[PDB]
Amino acid sequence: TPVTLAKVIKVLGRTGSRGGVTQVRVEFLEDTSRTIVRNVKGPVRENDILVLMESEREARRLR
Amino acid sequence: SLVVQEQGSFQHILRLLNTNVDGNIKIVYALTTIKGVGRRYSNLVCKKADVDLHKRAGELTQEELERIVQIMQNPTHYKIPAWFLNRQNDITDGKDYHTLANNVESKLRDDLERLKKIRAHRGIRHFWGLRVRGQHTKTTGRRRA
Amino acid sequence: AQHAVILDQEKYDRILKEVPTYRYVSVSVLVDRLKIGGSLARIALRHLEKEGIIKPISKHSKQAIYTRAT
Amino acid sequence: PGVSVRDVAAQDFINAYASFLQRQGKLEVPGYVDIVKTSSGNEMPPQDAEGWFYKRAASVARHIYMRKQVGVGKLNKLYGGAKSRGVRPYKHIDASGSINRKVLQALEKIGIVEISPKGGRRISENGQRDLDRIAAQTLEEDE
Amino acid sequence: SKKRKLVADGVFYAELNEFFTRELAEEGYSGVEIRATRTQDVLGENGRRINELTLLVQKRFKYAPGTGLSAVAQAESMKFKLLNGLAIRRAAYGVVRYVMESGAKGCEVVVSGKLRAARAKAMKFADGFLIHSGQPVNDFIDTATRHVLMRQGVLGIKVKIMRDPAKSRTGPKALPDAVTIIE
Amino acid sequence: GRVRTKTVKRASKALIERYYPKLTLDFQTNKRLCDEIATIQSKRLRNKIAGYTTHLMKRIQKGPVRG
Amino acid sequence: LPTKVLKISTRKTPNGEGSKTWETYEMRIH
Amino acid sequence: FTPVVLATPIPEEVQQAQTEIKLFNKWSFEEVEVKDASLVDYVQVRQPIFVAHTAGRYANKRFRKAQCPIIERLTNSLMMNGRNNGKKLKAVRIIKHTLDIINVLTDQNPIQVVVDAITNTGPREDTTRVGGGGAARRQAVDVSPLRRVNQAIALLTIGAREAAFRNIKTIAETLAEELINAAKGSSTSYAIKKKDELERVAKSNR
Amino acid sequence: FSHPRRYGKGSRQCRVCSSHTGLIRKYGLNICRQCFREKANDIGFNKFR
Amino acid sequence: VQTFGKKKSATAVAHVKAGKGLIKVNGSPITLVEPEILRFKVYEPLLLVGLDKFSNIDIRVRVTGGGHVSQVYAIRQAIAKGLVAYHQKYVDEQSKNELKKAFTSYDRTLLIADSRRPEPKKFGGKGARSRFQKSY
RNA sequence: CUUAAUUGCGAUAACGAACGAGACCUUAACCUACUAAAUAGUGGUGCUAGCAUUUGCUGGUUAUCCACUUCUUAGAGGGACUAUCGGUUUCAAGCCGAUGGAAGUUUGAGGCAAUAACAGGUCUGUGAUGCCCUUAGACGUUCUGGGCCGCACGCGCGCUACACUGACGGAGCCAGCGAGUCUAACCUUGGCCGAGAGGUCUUGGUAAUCUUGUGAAACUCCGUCGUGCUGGGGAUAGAGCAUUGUAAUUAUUGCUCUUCAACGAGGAAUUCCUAGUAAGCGCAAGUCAUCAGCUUGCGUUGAUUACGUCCCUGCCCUUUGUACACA
Ligand SMILES: [Mg+2]
Ligand SMILES: [Mg+2]
Ligand SMILES: [Mg+2]
Ligand SMILES: [Mg+2]
Ligand SMILES: [Mg+2]
Ligand SMILES: [Mg+2]
Ligand SMILES: [Mg+2]
Ligand SMILES: [Mg+2]
Ligand SMILES: [Mg+2]
Ligand SMILES: [Mg+2]
Ligand SMILES: [Mg+2]
Ligand SMILES: [Mg+2]
Ligand SMILES: [Mg+2]
Ligand SMILES: [Zn+2]
Repeated sequence: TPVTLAKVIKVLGRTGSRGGVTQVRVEFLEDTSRTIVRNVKGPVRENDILVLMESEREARRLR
Repeated sequence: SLVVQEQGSFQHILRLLNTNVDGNIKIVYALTTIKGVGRRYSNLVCKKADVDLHKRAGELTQEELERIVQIMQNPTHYKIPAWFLNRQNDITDGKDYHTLANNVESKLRDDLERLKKIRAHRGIRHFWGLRVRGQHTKTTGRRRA
Repeated sequence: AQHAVILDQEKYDRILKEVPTYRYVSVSVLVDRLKIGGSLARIALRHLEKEGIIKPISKHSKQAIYTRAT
Repeated sequence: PGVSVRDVAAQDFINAYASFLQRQGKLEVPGYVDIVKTSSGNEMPPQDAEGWFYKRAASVARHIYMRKQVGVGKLNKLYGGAKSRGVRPYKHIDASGSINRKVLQALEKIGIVEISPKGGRRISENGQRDLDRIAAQTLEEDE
Repeated sequence: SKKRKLVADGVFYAELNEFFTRELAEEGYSGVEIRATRTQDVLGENGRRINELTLLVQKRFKYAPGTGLSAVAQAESMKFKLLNGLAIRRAAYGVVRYVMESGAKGCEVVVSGKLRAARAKAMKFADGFLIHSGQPVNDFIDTATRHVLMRQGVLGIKVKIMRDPAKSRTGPKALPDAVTIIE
Repeated sequence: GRVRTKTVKRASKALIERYYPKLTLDFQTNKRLCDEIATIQSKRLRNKIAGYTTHLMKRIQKGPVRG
Repeated sequence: LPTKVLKISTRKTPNGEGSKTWETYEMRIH
Repeated sequence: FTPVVLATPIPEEVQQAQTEIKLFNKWSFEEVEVKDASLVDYVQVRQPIFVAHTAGRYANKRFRKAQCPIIERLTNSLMMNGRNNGKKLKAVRIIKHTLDIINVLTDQNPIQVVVDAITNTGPREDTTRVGGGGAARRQAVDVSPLRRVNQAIALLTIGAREAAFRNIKTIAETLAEELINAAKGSSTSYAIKKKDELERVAKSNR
Repeated sequence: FSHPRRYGKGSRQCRVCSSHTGLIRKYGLNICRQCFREKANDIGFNKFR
Repeated sequence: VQTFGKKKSATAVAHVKAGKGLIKVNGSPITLVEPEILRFKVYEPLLLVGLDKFSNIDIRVRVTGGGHVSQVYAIRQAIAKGLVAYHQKYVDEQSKNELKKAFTSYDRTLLIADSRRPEPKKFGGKGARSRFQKSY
């Protein structure tokens, strides 16, 4: 069970047919030119903190 | 209590008048496992038969059950009031009785086969297998067997 | 009925040589380490409560909390 | 040291000082303790067999001391818990009233309480004695 | 008591009017207070109806020898007119012709039953400004409903009126919407 | 939601079509002004009839408005 | 004095059909 | 440690907990350290409660749900099963009951290892599913902050009573080595035996 | 031509109907509920909430 | 100088004045509490504040209504709304301002008369918002 | 765009309007304010009871004095306006935070309710009832007795649960909503007999006074039984004592002793639900001669989680097609 991080910036929108899954734009502290969107099952909003298990392979609009 | 020692003192499960009465459970609740005596009954009999019910019939002896096995084979004598027992006013000899043993249904089918013996509707229904006591046999007790 | 009647002096040594190395033992732990049942030993653990090498914590009801002397 | 029974709380005062009328010799029990249940809504008897009422009495003296008269009814309404009515719901059953009646005829049998004008049982001058007697001695034991 | 009493104030106050649009209707009844439409045939032949049943008010009700802006007056105002026989088309516009310029805001009259034996006529005749609804209707309306017993199929009226909130004659002075200032 | 009806607003515009001189620039100070110049039959209506005259004058300094 | 409302909760329909809708009338004394 | 009483009995073993080293009601409340970045600002600890029974207005709105102590929010994630929903005093008795059990093994101070036991607890990623209707295509999304507290503060009771049904051991007698297991990342717990399992769908779905 | 009918519902009859059905024996009015609400408001029984 | 303490149906008329010294709850003093678990709940109106010199207290509080829990809040608010009310027109102000500050940085329904009250039951339903199980 | 909304900003061959929603009305909260009382609640006095005893602990004083409006209750009114300042606006209409804070989902919960519908339900509510059927071996009314509850069975609202956050047992003892008796027997304190059921005896109460602090339950503190179907479970079943009632048999109902059946957390499905909510708990009132596992309400205890989307099921507004208008 490995290591790495990122964390929140600013909310945009919902997806999932049921409207549950939310993805939003967040950023990594070190080497701050780092940013791409990402879905998370739980609740987020402005300035929270992400938790994943891989480094960078993003998701998009869950049909 | 505490360390009670003893090597073979306790003839756990021990046949109290044709009843297998296992030992690890206390005596007031070991005779739950005896016919005709229930949770309350072995709280009276085993209390005025003067044996401290903090203990187990398993450990005890062949003795301190002996005077339980009489103070309720006829509780009518020493300090047992007149409704703690199944069959009051007997119904044929007036002499107040109690039904204990592999005999409870051998007396709970004594009258469950006497008004079942004289054309009384209150018996007919557990004869035909239905809930006699004016209960809605329509929605409930359907399978039951 | 399954195991533990009332007796066993057969390995009665574990009365005191029980409490350290896994700091915590209490009321039901009596039935844990392949020992007993719980009706002839529910009252057992104040033999060493009054003298020995153990340590007090609680006086609830439906509970117990104890580890050895430090 | 400035002591009132209304200065020590629940069973501190009653589950220990029952030792004292545990200790008043006169058996005074009409022959049915070990053989009753304290109320209609109960499936098995009290558990202190040759006792349970050497301790019940204090709860009577407990509520009577603190304010004015109580009576037969107002002490059937406490020990009547939720009844297993069978396969039907629970209820507030009513506690016993007969044991709660020589709760008093065997209560002045040591003399602690009195009776009331308004209909009831008011705490007695000797009652005020003993419960302020008993509560002033228990604290200089433990903290 | 007192609860079983102030009810009996009203529940005595009630059965009276069961006894009033039954016996004083043809004689022109409007409402206990005794409000009325016609008021002689209530007295009687100088005495025939005044006391024909005050003498029965006691020997039934436990006593002794000696002790158009309303709808309930307008829903029977001319309920006679039907069971006597006119057109149910223009007669109904007459009554809402009537009360409306009696300085009144709004009126509405419906007749329900078998005009011709079918799933039954229910036509409706309105005129004016009828606030409804909220609390300002309890203040500003009267509505009555009287079963009309003609020989083939019962019918039934539901008249409604409304008080001009301007010339209110009691309570609020206008609609709770009210807005006005000067230039 | 939080969005007042037209009788809150059509009145509020009829206030200040001839009454440009008057008013204050906020609520408490001003709300015994509104028991003042209409036959408002609700303590709670003129209560909120100032909650809409709030910003008619709070942005009197950021541009006169409709009608 | 404290006022006591007299409440009569009766179901809104003469027959036994519809949704099971009740309604409480009040009598308010003083 | 300000040793005073007034005209009523104050055993001063009480006027001691907070104008001293202000700790728990009985546990050192300051060496309180989080073991993960997954959950800071989202577990509350410090400021403390004396009793985990602040009956405040903390669920009135959206995300005030976690500005009350994790001590509190787990109070609530336990008292359920219908039989004991409501009935909050059967819960907070036991939390300050077995909070003692944690200062036993290797003492390590209970609440230090509590947020050490939200290390391995909730999920790193569960995998929500896509609309469809069929094979249940669930494309993996990583976890949000508040559901590795909230459903971590729930994935600690989702199946934690299945080891108290017709068996012997009491409720409070449990969590310390579920606590350390979640602090140790064990092989036997629930909250980590089932986050790893919430990610048997782990690195497959990207 | 008569036998004991002292108590019960055969005893009490509606004021407006003698309808033994739907009795409300509250506040000493003794009318049925079909029956009451028709004659409701005139007793000062109104609806507020 | 008197107040109320209200959580629910339980309102604790809170006597306070420079009186006698006792900590009463309808009955007996701080002696008789007996949650003995939440016993510590009324233990936050005078611990982040001055700890004592209250042999001149009027800490009589009668919680008639509510329940065991309903009335534990009712007396610590009874103290709150009555202890802070002592230094309002009787004694200095910049310790009321400067220890009701110590209340509100920890506030747990002290001078907040709790707005939260129950909801009426709606017919055709188990309780207020719940309904009967839908039959088709 | 936006709102709970044809609610509004805006756009505009529309303009200005009325109904509906909203406003309005009831209630649960707060006012240390004016107006307030042995029918409410608290200190206090001529004084009285008990522990310590230089004055406090806890009271008692139903025609013993003195006080108070903080509690209660509630007359007149005040107060919330999203007020103020941020986050995002577009020009706003506004939505997500924050402080104030008694009070931020329209403050919470309701009452009302437009234009029209539908062979919808009720003639088993109406002395509301058209017309028919019936009207002396009556379908009318009554008296006697039985039946609506009858069980190889399916189903719907439910109650008691499967037990160690449990059961038994002392015991601490917390409500609120509410009803109650004159040609009379309703609410029963409090006595006293009783094992309880209940008996009996007074007594207060037409009711902020008495029942009633409805001394409720879950609860809970202290103990107890260590996981079988065991007491969890109380079903079926036998014996005995009562209470209603001309009349309890097919147990009306209760209390006591023996009985001790599944059921070991429930398949396909399916419901209800967002805050003092769900859920648990018991309490009143309706029913009531009697009888709750029902109903309407009530407070005690009080979470989890979302403060979002059309994926399903439905509904509303546009566009479009029609050979439907009985739609
Ligand atoms: Mg209990
Ligand atoms: Mg049972
Ligand atoms: Mg409206
Ligand atoms: Mg009839
Ligand atoms: Mg279905
Ligand atoms: Mg079907
Ligand atoms: Mg129809
Ligand atoms: Mg039927
Ligand atoms: Mg079924
Ligand atoms: Mg009686
Ligand atoms: Mg049984
Ligand atoms: Mg029913
Ligand atoms: Mg859809
Ligand atoms: Zn009728």
